Amino acid sequence: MKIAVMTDSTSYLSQDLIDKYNIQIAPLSVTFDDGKNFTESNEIAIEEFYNKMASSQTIPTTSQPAIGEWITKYEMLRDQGYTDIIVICLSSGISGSYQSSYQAGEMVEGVNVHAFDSKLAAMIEGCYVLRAIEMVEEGYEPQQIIDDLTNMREHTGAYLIVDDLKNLQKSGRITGAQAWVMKPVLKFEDGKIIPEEKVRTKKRAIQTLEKKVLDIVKDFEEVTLFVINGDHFEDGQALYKKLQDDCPSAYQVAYSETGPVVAAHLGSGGLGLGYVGRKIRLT
Ligand SMILES: CCCCCCCCCCCCCCCC(=O)O
Repeated sequence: MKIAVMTDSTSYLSQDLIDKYNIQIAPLSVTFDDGKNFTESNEIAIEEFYNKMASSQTIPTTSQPAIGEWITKYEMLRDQGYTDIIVICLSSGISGSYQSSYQAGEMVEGVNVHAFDSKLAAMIEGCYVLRAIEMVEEGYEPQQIIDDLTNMREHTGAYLIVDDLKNLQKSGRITGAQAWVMKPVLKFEDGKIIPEEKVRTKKRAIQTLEKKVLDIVKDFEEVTLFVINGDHFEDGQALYKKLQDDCPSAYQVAYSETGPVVAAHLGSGGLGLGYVGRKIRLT
């Protein structure tokens, strides 16, 4: 038994962790109105995508990884001697990436595929990858890892804000809150993005983000917080630094940024604050 752990590009893991653990990536892509296609990777500068998304009369379109791209990654890992693959996926409620990975796992032969619906995105989805890799080192077997991630999913969530709900409404990735389409505060619930609160100012939106998450994680034996920043770099840093001061060092407070696919649906000002009821190994 040789267990591998892979994921899609929306987990937004750093290249250090991808190089160190040899994490294979089934990438997602973005397509602009001028015909330019771009698959997600750590090579493209994220601020270059934000400049292009701002310089586009049409909101760009994203695409999940094709089922043939999961199969190619499955066959490559199988041909390297791997017998079991743990696949961490973008939330099935916002993308068909998980179902594509799930169906590809049924089609590829000679290897066992264990697809997991993380029900979230960004580095919060990547924390499942890091938890799975940690358990593989510990000698666990795929079903034990899947059961551990399922329990981890019950104490994992995210709140987020956006400048305008036009990017999410165009993509249909926002459920409800049609009267809102002030600053909205959204949240992930069962893998979907739903409204949570409508606040008066962007400043009180970020304050609301911290209050909602801090009120939840105080009942957790372990806490890993993740600031997922957008194009406004000062928003994520101010929240990240304020969390470092307001939270005890027993809390693991980390920082990360969105990629092109997530930014295409959030639009400008896409700031998020995620949490996991575990102490994830980030090294
Ligand atoms: C704090 C962490 C939460 C951050 C939330 C980021 C995800 C919001 C928008 C997701 C929609 C993009 C998925 C579409 C992919 C596809 O085209 O299949």
